[PDB]
Amino acid sequence: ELAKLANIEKEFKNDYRKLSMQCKDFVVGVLDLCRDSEEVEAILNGDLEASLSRVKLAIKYEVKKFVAHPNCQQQLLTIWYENLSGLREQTIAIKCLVVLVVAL
Amino acid sequence: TSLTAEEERFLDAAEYGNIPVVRKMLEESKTLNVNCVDYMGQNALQLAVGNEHLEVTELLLKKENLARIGDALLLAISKGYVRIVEAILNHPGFAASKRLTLSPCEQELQDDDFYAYDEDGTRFSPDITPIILAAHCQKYEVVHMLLMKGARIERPHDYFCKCGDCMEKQRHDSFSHSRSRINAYKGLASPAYLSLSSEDPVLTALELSN
Repeated sequence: ELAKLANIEKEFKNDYRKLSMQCKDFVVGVLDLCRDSEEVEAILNGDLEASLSRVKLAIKYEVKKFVAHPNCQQQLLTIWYENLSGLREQTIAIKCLVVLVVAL
Repeated sequence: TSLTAEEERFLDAAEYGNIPVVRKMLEESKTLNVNCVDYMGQNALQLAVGNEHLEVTELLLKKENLARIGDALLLAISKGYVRIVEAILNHPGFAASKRLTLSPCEQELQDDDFYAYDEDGTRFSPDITPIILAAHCQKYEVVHMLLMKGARIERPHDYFCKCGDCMEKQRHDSFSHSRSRINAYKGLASPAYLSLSSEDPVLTALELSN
């Protein structure tokens, strides 16, 4: 809402953009404090009672530091390799062998 | 407001540092539980150590049953206090066990309230031992006291050791394991630990940087 009023006012341009930074830094400062994996998997998707709903909603609003934080990146990486799990730390030669085998 | 009036007359005299008003109520020895809950859920020792009252702390440890001497210890190492830490380590029930060495989560089955703060969770992360917390805050006097008692940080294993203990902690909660490794290396890579833990420290600093 603040980031859309910034494009409609254009004279109080810097003030709404100064308030949107507080609205983003609150979320990043909450994200920092989580310790167990249950707290991370309670923040990144909402109340259930995958499906990464808050992350897919933070793409639309472009909150870059909420997605570029390590506590979200490790949760995305454990989905990006969700059955391979030994290729997660290998050389680029082993990765090129994979794409050559699949392309063949 | 579950507490009685003797509870308030005890708690406020503890949190203000009245040596006679607390000495008289422990000497009266009538209708008083040393455990209590005030506001957030303060203890006797948690209140008495949060502002540096050594004379009260020498008296509260005279009784046998205090259930929260672990969070007074972490709160005292988190601050600069040294003589309070000497008093807490001088306690007999704390000393004659592997309590220095064990993490609160890995300390036992851990149903006791020994490292417990309030009711929700331990003050800090459950992986943090006292010697690691001393090395984070860089208190050179506390590290020497804890190293004389016999607590040394254990080096974490290699990235893919594949030992039974490492796999079991990896199959459940990968994230807390990866966080605990960084807490251990933040403990080891500090000038407090490096200077007072081993002989020839410049070589182990050059080696740990690798």
